[PDB]
Amino acid sequence: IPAWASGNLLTQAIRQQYYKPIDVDRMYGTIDSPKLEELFNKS
Amino acid sequence: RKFTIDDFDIGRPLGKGKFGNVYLAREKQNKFIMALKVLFKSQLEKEGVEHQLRREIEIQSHLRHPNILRMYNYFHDRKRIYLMLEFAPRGELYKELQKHGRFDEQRSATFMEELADALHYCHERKVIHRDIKPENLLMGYKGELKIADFGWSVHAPSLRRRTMCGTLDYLPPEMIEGKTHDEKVDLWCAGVLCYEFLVGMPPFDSPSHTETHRRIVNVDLKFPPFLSDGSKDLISKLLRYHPPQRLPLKGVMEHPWVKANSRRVLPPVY
Repeated sequence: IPAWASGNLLTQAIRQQYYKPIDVDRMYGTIDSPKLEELFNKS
Repeated sequence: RKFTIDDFDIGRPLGKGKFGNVYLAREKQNKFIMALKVLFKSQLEKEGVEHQLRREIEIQSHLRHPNILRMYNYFHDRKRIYLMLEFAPRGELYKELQKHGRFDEQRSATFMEELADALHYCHERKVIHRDIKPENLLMGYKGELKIADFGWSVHAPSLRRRTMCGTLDYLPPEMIEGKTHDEKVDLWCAGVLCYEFLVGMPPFDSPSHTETHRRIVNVDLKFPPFLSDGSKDLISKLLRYHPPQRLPLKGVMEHPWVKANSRRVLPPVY
């Protein structure tokens, strides 16, 4: 298990994220998504 | 313009599912921690659940509420579909309830206010959840409720529904009786949930499925002695045989017992 994903390094990271949320709507809600129609077809 | 598995550092598995696993992951560009649910395309197809999954994704990906687990985006490769989900640091609510046996009034009231607020956001969009129970809820950094699973959910713009769905102990009378149902089924499940939070067992628990159905349709509610009058008042108002008589979600949020006991905190927003 990577260091960042356990114990204290993880806890600290989680806390930081709660108090300093990123603009997810833009950061991920602005990125293209495959059409749901295409999900089971060629990638 | 879109995501691939190489865009994340996989940390460790969080859940073991039967269509795939969920992993704690970090998106590299932003070092943002989230959960990645991985589903196998051939298993989904073989099981015939493609349209079901499509519907779940369509619903969850368009909901934005602090007490509904967010689905940030999704992508797929040759063999897998990846759902990018909000990570709920405190995990499964059912594990917490099992560990404590039952929740105190503050905890329960707080969860009820959050549940009612999220369900109201859904109903305002004509989405009915239909499977509210502890197992479908996760908890945030400050313990905030997060509706996590929408497996039985439906967008029902008009037409009342006919499907029996949900979970035995939580089924409303109308589903058991074969009537059509509407969004008010979530009000009933919210009442069963409140009772189970405070008591640790659902109200109509019985040795057999026909005895449970019988207790539900007769609304055979027996409150244990330790419950407060306020909590029984709220539960009684939600567990009404007639759907139209059930306490509305705004009524749950405004209920004196919820106001007096809830310690709900809204998470910081960007």
